[PDB]
Amino acid sequence: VRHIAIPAHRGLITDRNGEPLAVSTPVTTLWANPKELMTAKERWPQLAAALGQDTKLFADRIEQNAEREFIYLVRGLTPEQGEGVIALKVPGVYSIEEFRRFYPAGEVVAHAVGFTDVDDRGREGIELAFDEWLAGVPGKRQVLKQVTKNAKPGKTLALSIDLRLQYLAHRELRNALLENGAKAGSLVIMDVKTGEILAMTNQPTYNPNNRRNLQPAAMRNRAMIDVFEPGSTVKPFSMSAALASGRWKPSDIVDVYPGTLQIGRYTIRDVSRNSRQLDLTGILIKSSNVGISKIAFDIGAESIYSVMQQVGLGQDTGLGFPGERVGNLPNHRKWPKAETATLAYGYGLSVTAIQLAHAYAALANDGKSVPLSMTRVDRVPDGVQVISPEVASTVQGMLQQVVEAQGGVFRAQVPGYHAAGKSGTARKENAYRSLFAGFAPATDPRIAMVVVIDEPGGLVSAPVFSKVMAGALRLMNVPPD
Repeated sequence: VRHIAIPAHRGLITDRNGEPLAVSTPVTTLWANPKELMTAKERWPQLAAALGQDTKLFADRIEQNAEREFIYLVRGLTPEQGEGVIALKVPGVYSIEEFRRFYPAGEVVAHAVGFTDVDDRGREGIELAFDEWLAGVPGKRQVLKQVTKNAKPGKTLALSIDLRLQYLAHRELRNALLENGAKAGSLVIMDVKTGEILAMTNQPTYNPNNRRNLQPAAMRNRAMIDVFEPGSTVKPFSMSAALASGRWKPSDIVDVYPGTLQIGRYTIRDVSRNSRQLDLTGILIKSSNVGISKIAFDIGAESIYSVMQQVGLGQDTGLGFPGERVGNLPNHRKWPKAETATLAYGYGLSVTAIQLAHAYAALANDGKSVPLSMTRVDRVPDGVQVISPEVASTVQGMLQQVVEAQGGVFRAQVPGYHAAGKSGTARKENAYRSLFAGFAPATDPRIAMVVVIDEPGGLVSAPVFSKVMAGALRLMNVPPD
């Protein structure tokens, strides 16, 4: 008396609307006891041909494994072509009825969903992260040579992803990469109220249904793994600290002439050096490093560091995904002028696109952080007031200006709505990405979005934000403001 395991039916993964994303398909896997196959050697050429395997290679295998009384032959034939071997009716041949995964949306949602190994086990994305929920429990059968235990099936998992926004994201980031001859990219879309990831796309992608001759670059979940210095896209957090210090208001002026600022041996340089007096909105529109450095010297790094930590920058996302990088929000006891400045204009830390989008979500959600979710959120968690509604509101208005105002990013305007956001030029020898981070509608935000384009500056990312946001808001029947 022995025991064979009854494979469990892996739980169905859907998008937030119940569109199937990963499905357990019936297949049949064929084993054999050589000892018994040794008695029908005249059948081998027919068996081999019907397993695709070559005649002499096939007979080599069985002959050497003659001593053994178990080996697989082939895993994962269709049940229909699989019966075609049992239709040969050959002694020594018995069949296991297995499942394997189909991914109906294929490459569109490859990274978010991931895929299973040969054993039907999670290897990437959600498939790994929710392996235990999805796998269920093998059953157990006594083989003589009854059923000890029923197999319990994995449970259905409804992702936060909206496949319509995913299709849109995937298409538009694809277009943009070829339009800009760029190597790679990420686009994250978040529900600012619920912390739901509505879309996550990386280029290059792959077909999880056909992982033959798969490049490791294609498999990289960039949105969750690539870390970079966010540059100007974290200046709104530096400004949130400035406006919470009690020492700054939006109409305050900073003199950024002559576009450089000596701090001892170090020289802070602005990307454009055609300014003297700028208001706090101007500092953002111009992305003046001198502007934001001077404010930071006045309020202290501690206050900036604290806002940045509270919106999740360089923090664990709690998403439990396989390769997730955390980045680095570095701390000091004493913040010298150099480190204070570089933190404030966003070279003093490294983050993932998902972290940036989460931070933008907090700001867009009138300053309330909500934990990230890759699963459909039915009951919104309370989440944390990390920036005051009033400050959040002011910084929203300032970022709407960055998009609208003359001098501003006109290519990020969303036809129909008022959008808010900030471009930046990231640094991963010095690899450079174009970033755009923002939300809409500006006056009543619903959606936060980050666009990353590797080696296409940040006017590159902006038009993508434009077209993807327009679509996402319409698909969500958000009323034009």
